Formats: sequence, C-alpha cells, structure tokens
Amino acid sequence: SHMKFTVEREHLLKPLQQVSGPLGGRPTLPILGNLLLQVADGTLSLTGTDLEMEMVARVALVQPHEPGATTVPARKFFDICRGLPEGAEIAVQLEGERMLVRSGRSRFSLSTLPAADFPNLDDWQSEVEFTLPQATMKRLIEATQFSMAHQDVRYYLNGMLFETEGEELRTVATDGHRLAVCSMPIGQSLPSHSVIVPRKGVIELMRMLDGGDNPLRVQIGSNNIRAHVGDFIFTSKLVDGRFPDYRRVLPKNPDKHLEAGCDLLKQAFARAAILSNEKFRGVRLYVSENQLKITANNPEQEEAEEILDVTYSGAEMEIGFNVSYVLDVLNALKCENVRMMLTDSVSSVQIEDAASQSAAYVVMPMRL
Amino acid sequence: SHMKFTVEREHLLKPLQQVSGPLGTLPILGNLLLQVADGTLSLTGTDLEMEMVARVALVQPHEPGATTVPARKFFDICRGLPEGAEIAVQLEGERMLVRSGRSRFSLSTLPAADFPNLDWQSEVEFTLPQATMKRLIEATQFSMAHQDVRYYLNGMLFETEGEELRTVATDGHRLAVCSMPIGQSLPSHSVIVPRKGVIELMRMLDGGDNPLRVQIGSNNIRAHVGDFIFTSKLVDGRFPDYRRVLPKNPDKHLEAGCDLLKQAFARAAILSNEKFRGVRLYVSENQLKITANNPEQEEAEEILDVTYSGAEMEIGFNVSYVLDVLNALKCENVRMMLTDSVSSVQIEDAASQSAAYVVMPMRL
Amino acid sequence: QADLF
Amino acid sequence: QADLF
Repeated sequence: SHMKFTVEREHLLKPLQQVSGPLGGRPTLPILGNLLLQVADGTLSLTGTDLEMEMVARVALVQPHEPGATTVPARKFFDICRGLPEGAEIAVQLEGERMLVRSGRSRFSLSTLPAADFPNLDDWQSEVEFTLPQATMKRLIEATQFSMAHQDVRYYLNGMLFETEGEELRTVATDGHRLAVCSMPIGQSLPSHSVIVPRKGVIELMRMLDGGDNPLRVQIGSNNIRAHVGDFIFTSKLVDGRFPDYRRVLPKNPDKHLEAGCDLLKQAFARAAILSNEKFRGVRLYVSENQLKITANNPEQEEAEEILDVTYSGAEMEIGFNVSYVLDVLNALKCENVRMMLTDSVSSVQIEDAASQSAAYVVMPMRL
Repeated sequence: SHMKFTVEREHLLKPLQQVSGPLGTLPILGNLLLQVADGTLSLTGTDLEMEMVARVALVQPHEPGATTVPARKFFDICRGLPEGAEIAVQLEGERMLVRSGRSRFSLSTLPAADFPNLDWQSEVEFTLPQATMKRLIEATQFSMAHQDVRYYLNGMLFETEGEELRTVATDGHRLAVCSMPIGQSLPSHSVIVPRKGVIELMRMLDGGDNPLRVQIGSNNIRAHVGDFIFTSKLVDGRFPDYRRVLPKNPDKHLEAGCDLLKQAFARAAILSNEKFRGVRLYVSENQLKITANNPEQEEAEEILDVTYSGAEMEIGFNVSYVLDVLNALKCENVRMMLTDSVSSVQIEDAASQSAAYVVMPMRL
Repeated sequence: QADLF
Repeated sequence: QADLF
C-alpha cells in the first residue's frame, strides 16, 4: 500500500488510546488485535474493533502524506508512540507487508495484516437522531450502569436500555435483583423508541466523554447505535432482545417513607457490612419513629449495630438487604438526603434523592 | 481479661496499618495482639517469620490486659468511623466490644497466650536515620531472588564494615550493592534478612530522619524507629561475595544520560522476545546501537550518541535487567564498565560510587 | 435474595 | 542467559 504520513506524537496518543478501547482481553482472531489505519483526503483514520463495537478517531494530516491503508498491532504501535520523546515527529510508511515507523534515531518494523481483511461494522441506516450535551449522557450512564447484569444468562440484561420519550432520554439497567432508571430532558421532540446497548459498549461510550463545548450526536438504527464526539465516532451493535418494563417493577403503593442523610446512611451500611456474611452480605434494617437500626452478623457470631436519626413516622418494620446493592445506590446518589419508600419485608424498596426524582432505584430485599 | 481503653481514631490507624503488614494458615496469625500495660497500648502482628509492633500512648482512662482480634475487621471498623471519633474497646468473655458514638461492634477473639513471640540477644547494634536504611533497601531490593532453591538468595545481605552499612542482593543473574557511611565503628559482620521481611521493613520506613536503632542477633534482626519495632528471623546460610562478581579490570567504558538510555532500552524492549527479553548492544565510534527482534520477525533499532572508550563490541542482555538498573539509579548520567561479550557488566551513577549494579549478559 | 421479575 | 556465579 502507498500509505505514508508524518504526525507529531501528541496528536497520535489520545486517538490511539481511544480506538484501542474495544481491544481485549483474550485474543480471538489476530487481526482483532490490530488497528486499521487509513489515509485519504488529508485525513488519518484509526479504527479498533471487537466485532461487536468499534471506535474510530480522525486526525488531520498537515504534513505531506500519501493515501492507503493497513492494519498494525495496537499495543506495540501504541507503546512505540508513547515511548518516544515529547514532541517527536512519527513517520510511517509501508514496505511490502511491513510497517516502518521512524522518529529521529529510532526505527521500528511492524508486521501488518491487509486492511481488506479488517472486520469493520457493515453499512446500516439511521432511524432516530438527536444531539445532547456530553454531561447529560455521562450522568445518565453513571446513574444506572452499576445495576447492569454481568454475564447473566438473560443476555438482554448484560447491557443498558436507552429509551427516548417526548423530550427525555432515559436509561434503565437491571440484573433481576436491583434496578436503576434515570431520565434527562433533551430539549428536542423524539419518537418513542427503546434499544439495548451491550454493557461493554456502554462502558466505552462513558469513557469517550471527555471534551468541552463539543456536543454529542447520537444515531440509532434498527441494529446499531452511533455516538459522535469531536473527532471520535463510537459504533455498537444493539442487543436483540426484550427488556423488562421498569414501569412494572416500581413499588406500586409504598405507604412508608424514610428520609435520611446520604453520607451518614452510606457510612453506617459500610461499617455494618464489615461483620456481615462474606458471601451473602446480608444486613438487617429496623425502622421506627425517627430511628433506623442496621445490624449485621456473620458465621463467626460477630455482630455490628448502627443507629441513625431519620425522618420516619410509619409503622415499624424490619427488612433485610444485600448491603452491596444498597451501597451501590447510595454511592451513585451524590446528594444530601435520600428517600426510601417501603411496603413490607417481602417487597421491593424504591430509593431516590430526596430533592430530585430524575433517578430512581429499586432493590429487592432478602429473606431475613 | 481486664483490657480496656479509649483512643482517637487517628492514633490507631497508622499503627494498625503498619502491624498488619506481615499478615496475608493458622487463624491466630490473622489476628493482632493487643496489650495494655503501664499506660501503653501495644499492637503486634506476625507471620511467624517476622513481627511488627506499634505502641500507642493512652492518655484516657484504661485498664491493663491483653487479647487478639481479627486484624482486617478491626482495621476496617476504625477506618470506617468518622474522622476524630473516640474508639472505646473492652472485653466481654471471648468477644471484644468496640464502641464509638452510636456504632457498636462485637469481634471474636483468640487468647493472647496463644500468640507467638519472636526472645534473643543482640550482638551488633547501631543507629542511623531511617531514610538511610530505607534507601539502602530500595537501591538493592529489586535484585533479590524470589523462590529460588538456593534459599539464601531469597533475601538481602546486611553487612557492616568499618564505618559503613551495606546491602547486597543477587538472583544469580544480576546483583545490586549499596554502601553508606554511618559514622560509627562497626564489627565486620553480615546477615541475610528474608525477602518478605526486607520488603516489609522497607515499607515501614518513611523518608524521615528519625533515628533508627538496629539490633542484630545471631538468628534475628530488629529495627526500632519512633513508636514502631520491626523484628525478623534471619536466613541461616552463606551469601555470595559481591567483590568476586564485579568486573575485575574493565577496559571498556560507556557513559550516557540515564533517561535517554533508559528510554531507548524501553522502546527496543517492545519488539523483543516476550519470554527471553533479549536485546543486542553494539558499541563503537562513540555510538551505541540497541536492536531487538521477536518471533514475528519485527525489529527495533535505537541509535544513541554516547561517550565510549575501548574496542568495539557487541553484547546481549535481558532488557528487563538493564531497565531495572536504570529505573533504580534515578540520576543524570550513567556509566557502564565492560570487558567482553561473555563477562559481567557494571553499571552505576557516573557521579556516585555509592551504588553499583552488575548484570550478566545473554548469548543471543 | 428475592427477584424483581 | 549466563550465570553471574
């Protein structure tokens, strides 16, 4: 191939870092360990992929260049660029099946694989499109991502529901024990639609949101989702499956409302957790007039007890929880006071920020 | 037991962290020994090879006694309480009650009588600033062996000669040696401290100038700094003599910037064999060429302008051994003293003879 | 551990 | 790799 370019080190590092995101992590096919490099019309494009998602970065070429393409080992190429001195100019060209990298008195010959072999995601058509602030997308994912399933047999929970309704973008994540849902206004009228993004793609979308006054442009097809921020384009296949309806898992008539300081509540659960069962992490809540008591004990018969002043006037009751599920919610709620809505010992609890209803969390209890 | 005490969280945290160092087969070894006597709280953890002691002064009402308590759980409780919390501790039967504010905890104990002690007599003693002991260990520890059947190399030689304290470490391929004068007349003596104890001592000391008192017995070593006491059994064995591996009459001298040299090696390493790590050095006409290739037949070449005296030569190295030395030197310019392709090489700071490193080449 | 659905 | 001793 004719491909040639020379680019300063600092223009390459962040793109190489971003497009390497989808790469593992248990090799599969050798070309999947390579980045696709393409030069055309004064632009260098870099692509990495795991066959399910891909990340693309564009770099402007202001120095002499020649069009072409190849694929190169991502970790070796990244380390070469990162290892060169600050300010270095990195010259690249192909000689036969080898990629030559030269900077000053450093020279490297890398083995390549043909660009024609690189599995890039196939052509697909956009059906829903909108723009939103990156901070909004970031808040929506951060607010729910921890409740996603991981390696669950119900493959449709190993991901996150993205749902457009009215003026809102909504995310839902659940593993069948706990659920998180967050809605944010988008300031544009959208069709009613919902897709499942795989959890690995959710994570990389979250890690691409860095920059400043750049907006985030989203395109959703029938089988794919695409996000454009600045010079980076993320694309992922969608999960083909039916997602549970968060509207139906919400507690239907909670008659007991507790309100408490988020920091003090989180710290009491964290300390009680220390003497909980290491495998099951069960803790026990007793609520009474303006009082909350958290207890925990383990197979060695050790015991923790925490008492907190809360705002509660409902009937006294006792309920068990996996303390990690509760602490995930309270760590996600970066707020002053949380509200807990309860029904009985065998029913789900809904947890939210006492001052905001944009996010809600539902956690199923444990049999005490 | 009668043990009772009340202490602020911030006085417990650093002691608990330090005495937990040796903890990682017997259940009591997962516990800390707690002792109250003469207005002092002592905390001890041990792995049977080494032990760490921290003493805490008790200015609030207390009662003497002893017990042993789960280390990680007790530490997590203290760490998790709010800043400035008062932590009250007492025994009820075979359980230790911990109370702070509205937080209450009951921990299972094991009798203090069952806790293993490390009594012995010191034969060599000296004092030095803890930072000096720390950096002596940091300068050489990376060259210690790990799980070698020659058990005496899984540790560090501590050697006194004249006025100097010396550390030596070698794994049979490379060696590191560092000396510092401490201004006291010392007997000629050397002991081997096991590698686990070496690392734990290294991590206990900070960069302070607080005086550190060292006591070496025939079978044990002890280091006392401030309120912390480290003790270790010694490795009973004979160590190699570093003087006999140093290049004897190096006729080839290379000098270069440490960072530039390190960075050239690091980039060449990328295309070296991932298991054997071999790179080739060619030195001639004041230039060094480093090359590397891997099973994929990829190739790295680095050229550096150096100051070189002697005949042209080519020599192979495990690049990790070379990078270990250069990351440790943290200096402006390095000096390499060579003889031939099959003999050791000495690397040191061009501005200091305090530390020296010897690396044996590879045939590649 | 009870289930949501 | 050659032995140091």
